[PDB]
Amino acid sequence: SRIGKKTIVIPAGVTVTLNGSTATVKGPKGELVKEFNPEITINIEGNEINVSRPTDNKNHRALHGTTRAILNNMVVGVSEGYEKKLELIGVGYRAQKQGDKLVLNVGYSHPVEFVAPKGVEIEVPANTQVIVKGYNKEHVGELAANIRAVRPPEPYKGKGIRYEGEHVRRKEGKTGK
Amino acid sequence: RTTYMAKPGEVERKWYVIDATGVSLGRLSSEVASILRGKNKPQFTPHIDTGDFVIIINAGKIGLTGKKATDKIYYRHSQYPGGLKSRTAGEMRTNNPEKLLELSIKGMLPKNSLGRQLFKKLHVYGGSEHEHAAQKPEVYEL
Amino acid sequence: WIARINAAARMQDLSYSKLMHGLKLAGIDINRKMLADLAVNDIASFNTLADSAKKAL
Amino acid sequence: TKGILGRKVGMTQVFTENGELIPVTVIEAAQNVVLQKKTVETDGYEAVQIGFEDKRAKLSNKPEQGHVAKADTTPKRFIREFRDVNLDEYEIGAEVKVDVFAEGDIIDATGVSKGKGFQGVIKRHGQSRGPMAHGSRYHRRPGSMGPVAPNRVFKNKLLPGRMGGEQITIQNLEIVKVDVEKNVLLVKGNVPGAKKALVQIKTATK
Amino acid sequence: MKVRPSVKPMCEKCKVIRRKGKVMVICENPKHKQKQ
RNA sequence: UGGCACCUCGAUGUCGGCUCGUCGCAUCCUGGGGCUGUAGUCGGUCCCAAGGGUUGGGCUGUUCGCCCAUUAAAGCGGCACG
RNA sequence: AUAAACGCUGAAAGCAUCUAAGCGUGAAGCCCCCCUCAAGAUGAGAUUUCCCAUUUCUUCGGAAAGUAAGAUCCCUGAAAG
Ligand SMILES: [Mg+2]
Ligand SMILES: [Mg+2]
Ligand SMILES: [Mg+2]
Ligand SMILES: [Mg+2]
Ligand SMILES: [Mg+2]
Ligand SMILES: [Mg+2]
Ligand SMILES: [Mg+2]
Ligand SMILES: [Mg+2]
Ligand SMILES: [Zn+2]
Repeated sequence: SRIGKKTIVIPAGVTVTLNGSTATVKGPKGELVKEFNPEITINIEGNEINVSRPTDNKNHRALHGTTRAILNNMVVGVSEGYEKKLELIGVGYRAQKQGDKLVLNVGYSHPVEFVAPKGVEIEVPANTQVIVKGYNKEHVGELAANIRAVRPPEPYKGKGIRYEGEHVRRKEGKTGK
Repeated sequence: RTTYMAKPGEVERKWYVIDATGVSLGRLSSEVASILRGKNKPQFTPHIDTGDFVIIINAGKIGLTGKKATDKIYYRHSQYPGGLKSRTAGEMRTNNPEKLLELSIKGMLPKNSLGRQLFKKLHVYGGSEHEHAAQKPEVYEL
Repeated sequence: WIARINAAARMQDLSYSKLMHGLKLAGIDINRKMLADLAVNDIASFNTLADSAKKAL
Repeated sequence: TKGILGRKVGMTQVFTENGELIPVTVIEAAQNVVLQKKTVETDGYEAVQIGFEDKRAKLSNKPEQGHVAKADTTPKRFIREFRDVNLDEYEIGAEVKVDVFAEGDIIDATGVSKGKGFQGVIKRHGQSRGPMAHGSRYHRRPGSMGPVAPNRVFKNKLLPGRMGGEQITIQNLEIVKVDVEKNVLLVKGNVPGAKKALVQIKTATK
Repeated sequence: MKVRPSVKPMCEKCKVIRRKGKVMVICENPKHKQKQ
């Protein structure tokens, strides 16, 4: 595992501690705690974290790599944070918010309501632009996916809710003549 | 001619506590059934009950290997047309560990009056405490 | 008889099969009936014979 | 969630404010008293026990007098338990009146149905009868008992037997009128049982 | 989706993967989605 | 549809209907989904799914079938052709 | 809580990947919610209340003979049969 061997440089202001297999990370933006399997081990010093691999067989290699990746994302999210962006395409498609509640008018007979969970926030720069922010990769990704699943893009006009980094496969409504 | 046969109530029966943490269901079941039958004593008599009493604690932490938690099934029939019911081993371990242990132990005891008598000497608890401190049970290692 | 001898020998850190093989190796010709009788009634002589078999192995 | 016990008096009709005409059942519910409260730390579950109708001292025995003497009341003909209630109400020895219900409430009515004796399949189970002519000799009989292969007949093959006298619950009945002075409750519709039968009136569970 | 015993690529962008113990083909063309 | 002749010839009642059903799923309707020669409407095909439901007549001993009028739909098979 | 399915995070395989560790949506179906039976559930459960420690024989075991609380025989019946 090239990933598993890489070093984690701890930024200033964030602290990492180990309670057995459990790991806790604190910093300016929040606190994370997570459990890993005991077969992998972690060293601790002032500003480097190294996860080591006792064995060279398959599952052990995969677990080494994923443990390093999870630690990296956890520390980065505590330190700088994470965000995702969403666009709305279509006539009458509108995004708004009332307090801590996102209201979407996406062509149904009723508006669609969203409330963010703890640690995650929703921001609306414009009526057709949504931003999900938080210090946890999984939760930000899950909430953005849940929002996008309300009205995914469609291939005949492009209407719907999509990421900026999406390429929609486009089709033609009438062909042959 | 001259061979020893034990009489009812003659051989003194003991109380044991066995911890079920991390042991496979079948391995523990085999040992416990052998203890209940009375096959660890030289006074074993096939038509007399000479075994001991067994308490099992932490039955919620019995082990299942492979995909037995989701793929092993227990069935019941009520004797009504179409009345078959199905239940997986893992969610019994979550909900009724005592039933799981009792079914496994019962399957490997003799099928007669004496076997039904021996089934009554087994007590199973899903937590770590039992109600039989007055019987002064003793720790037994598999 | 075999089941009773097995139970008696397991308390001496043996099996029935190992004990019987050892008693064969030592030239001892006591049959199952006498061994089980001795196990139930006179366990000290049973332990003596088990030590003899154990040394034979 | 409220509850009360009563006797079925009869069956009649009333005219509503609009001039409508609806059928009602009359329930008379005098002399209800709280007798006991069951709590989790003593019984395993929470309930309130209610006694309904006064009866003569000749018709009771020492255990009954002992049980009702804790609530300072005379022996009762009927006693039932109500669950899913609030035990912070219901003082021991208190009275329960038809005031607990108001016009427009929706209730559940529990009773024991009228008794029919030994009955056949087409009345007991709503079976279909055979031809009455065209040479037939098959009129009010149960039908085939089953196929040949099992060498036996299955369970739930419906046959004649005793018909009525079962516990029945009817849901979502409306209260039309409450008369406190007469201790009378008027319920739209009908309830199980014959006249003078015991009826439980409870708040609807759905 | 096409459910067949004979899952194999249909163009040069099809890719053969395994998920949950099943062999399958993913592609940009949705007509090429196959599961065994 | 056949082949064989293994139980039953000191008897294992044989078609259709009626009464009463129960089970399988290779699903007729209803529920969830992928692909479409999927713009919409109306459809096609495949995957999951057996919880419930699945019509009254004319002709013929008929099973089947044709026809009339409906229905969300008028499934196919096993049980000594139950 | 799941099926088919759609995803997030993510390595093995510095990328990519719905999968391997870990998460989320998701069916008239499963387990509940609703109605009825149910402790002979010989594993015979729980709560409240009532009566009490009598007299003869026995060699202990135990036996019998008057009762208490409570029920029945018998009789008038139906809302039951
Ligand atoms: Mg089994
Ligand atoms: Mg009657
Ligand atoms: Mg009658
Ligand atoms: Mg006639
Ligand atoms: Mg003959
Ligand atoms: Mg006709
Ligand atoms: Mg129609
Ligand atoms: Mg057939
Ligand atoms: Zn392709």
